[PDB]
Amino acid sequence: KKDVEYRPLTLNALLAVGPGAGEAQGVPVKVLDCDTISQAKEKMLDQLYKGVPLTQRPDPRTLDVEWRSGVAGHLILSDEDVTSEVQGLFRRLNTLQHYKVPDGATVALVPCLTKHVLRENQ
Repeated sequence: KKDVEYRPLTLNALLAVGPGAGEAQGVPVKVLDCDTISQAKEKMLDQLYKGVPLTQRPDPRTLDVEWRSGVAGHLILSDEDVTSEVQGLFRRLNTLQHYKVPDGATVALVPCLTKHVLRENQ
Protein backbone atom coordinates (compact mmCIF):
# COMPACT_ATOMS: atom_id res chain seq x y z
CA LYS A 1 0.00 0.00 0.00
CA LYS A 2 1.64 3.14 -1.22
CA ASP A 3 -0.43 5.90 0.16
CA VAL A 4 1.46 9.09 0.26
CA GLU A 5 -1.09 11.20 -1.55
CA TYR A 6 -2.17 12.92 1.56
CA ARG A 7 -0.91 16.03 3.11
CA PRO A 8 0.42 16.48 6.61
CA LEU A 9 -1.53 19.56 7.35
CA THR A 10 -1.56 22.13 10.05
CA LEU A 11 -4.84 22.60 11.73
CA ASN A 12 -5.73 25.15 14.38
CA ALA A 13 -7.44 23.64 17.40
CA LEU A 14 -10.24 25.86 18.51
CA LEU A 15 -13.68 25.46 20.06
CA ALA A 16 -16.93 27.27 19.43
CA VAL A 17 -18.47 26.50 22.73
CA GLY A 18 -18.94 30.07 23.94
CA PRO A 19 -16.43 32.10 26.08
CA GLY A 20 -13.71 31.36 23.66
CA ALA A 21 -15.82 30.50 20.59
CA GLY A 22 -13.12 31.72 18.26
CA GLU A 23 -10.92 33.48 20.76
CA ALA A 24 -9.85 30.69 23.11
CA GLN A 25 -6.35 29.54 22.31
CA GLY A 26 -5.75 28.15 18.85
CA VAL A 27 -3.24 25.36 18.98
CA PRO A 28 -1.47 24.20 15.80
CA VAL A 29 -2.00 20.46 15.60
CA LYS A 30 -1.16 18.22 12.69
CA VAL A 31 -3.42 16.03 10.65
CA LEU A 32 -3.57 14.44 7.20
CA ASP A 33 -5.43 15.32 4.03
CA CYS A 34 -6.70 11.76 4.12
CA ASP A 35 -7.73 11.99 7.75
CA THR A 36 -11.22 11.38 8.90
CA ILE A 37 -13.36 13.72 10.90
CA SER A 38 -13.20 11.23 13.75
CA GLN A 39 -9.38 10.90 13.33
CA ALA A 40 -8.84 14.62 13.07
CA LYS A 41 -10.98 14.99 16.12
CA GLU A 42 -8.60 12.63 17.89
CA LYS A 43 -5.44 14.40 16.84
CA MET A 44 -6.82 17.83 17.60
CA LEU A 45 -8.07 16.72 20.98
CA ASP A 46 -4.93 14.60 21.73
CA GLN A 47 -2.94 17.71 22.51
CA LEU A 48 -5.40 18.78 25.24
CA TYR A 49 -6.93 15.40 25.94
CA LYS A 50 -3.54 13.75 26.18
CA GLY A 51 -4.06 10.36 27.81
CA VAL A 52 -7.72 10.07 26.91
CA PRO A 53 -8.74 6.50 25.80
CA LEU A 54 -10.63 5.78 22.57
CA THR A 55 -14.01 5.18 24.18
CA GLN A 56 -13.84 8.57 25.90
CA ARG A 57 -12.93 10.48 22.74
CA PRO A 58 -16.24 11.89 21.38
CA ASP A 59 -17.30 11.03 17.86
CA PRO A 60 -17.85 14.06 15.57
CA ARG A 61 -21.42 12.90 15.13
CA THR A 62 -22.40 13.51 18.79
CA LEU A 63 -20.54 16.75 18.95
CA ASP A 64 -20.37 19.01 15.98
CA VAL A 65 -17.25 20.29 14.46
CA GLU A 66 -17.57 23.57 12.77
CA TRP A 67 -14.84 23.69 10.37
CA ARG A 68 -13.63 27.05 9.66
CA SER A 69 -11.71 26.67 6.44
CA GLY A 70 -11.66 30.38 6.06
CA VAL A 71 -11.59 30.14 2.29
CA ALA A 72 -15.02 28.47 2.15
CA GLY A 73 -16.06 29.96 5.42
CA HIS A 74 -17.33 27.48 7.93
CA LEU A 75 -19.08 24.17 7.51
CA ILE A 76 -20.40 21.70 10.00
CA LEU A 77 -18.42 18.56 9.55
CA SER A 78 -19.02 15.14 10.90
CA ASP A 79 -17.65 11.66 10.30
CA GLU A 80 -20.85 11.10 8.48
CA ASP A 81 -22.75 14.24 7.52
CA VAL A 82 -23.61 14.39 3.98
CA THR A 83 -22.31 10.85 3.83
CA SER A 84 -24.65 9.84 6.63
CA GLU A 85 -27.04 8.72 3.93
CA VAL A 86 -27.30 5.01 3.96
CA GLN A 87 -28.88 4.01 0.71
CA GLY A 88 -25.91 2.97 -1.35
CA LEU A 89 -22.38 4.22 -1.65
CA PHE A 90 -22.97 7.35 0.43
CA ARG A 91 -21.80 5.86 3.78
CA ARG A 92 -18.29 7.27 4.00
CA LEU A 93 -16.08 9.05 6.52
CA ASN A 94 -15.33 12.65 5.63
CA THR A 95 -11.83 13.87 5.14
CA LEU A 96 -10.53 17.39 5.27
CA GLN A 97 -9.81 16.86 1.59
CA HIS A 98 -13.57 16.67 1.02
CA TYR A 99 -13.85 20.20 2.33
CA LYS A 100 -10.50 21.00 0.60
CA VAL A 101 -9.16 22.93 3.59
CA PRO A 102 -5.89 24.97 3.47
CA ASP A 103 -2.95 24.42 5.79
CA GLY A 104 -3.64 26.46 8.81
CA ALA A 105 -7.38 25.96 8.77
CA THR A 106 -9.34 26.35 11.94
CA VAL A 107 -11.53 23.78 13.53
CA ALA A 108 -14.01 24.57 16.15
CA LEU A 109 -16.09 22.19 18.09
CA VAL A 110 -19.39 22.47 19.83
CA PRO A 111 -20.97 19.89 22.18
CA CYS A 112 -24.00 19.00 19.95
CA LEU A 113 -25.13 22.48 19.58
CA THR A 114 -25.64 23.35 16.03
CA LYS A 115 -25.51 20.67 13.40
CA HIS A 116 -26.93 23.10 10.89
CA VAL A 117 -26.67 21.10 7.77
CA LEU A 118 -28.51 20.82 4.51
CA ARG A 119 -32.19 21.05 5.12
CA GLU A 120 -35.23 19.99 3.30
CA ASN A 121 -36.47 22.99 1.42
CA GLN A 122 -37.56 23.37 -2.11
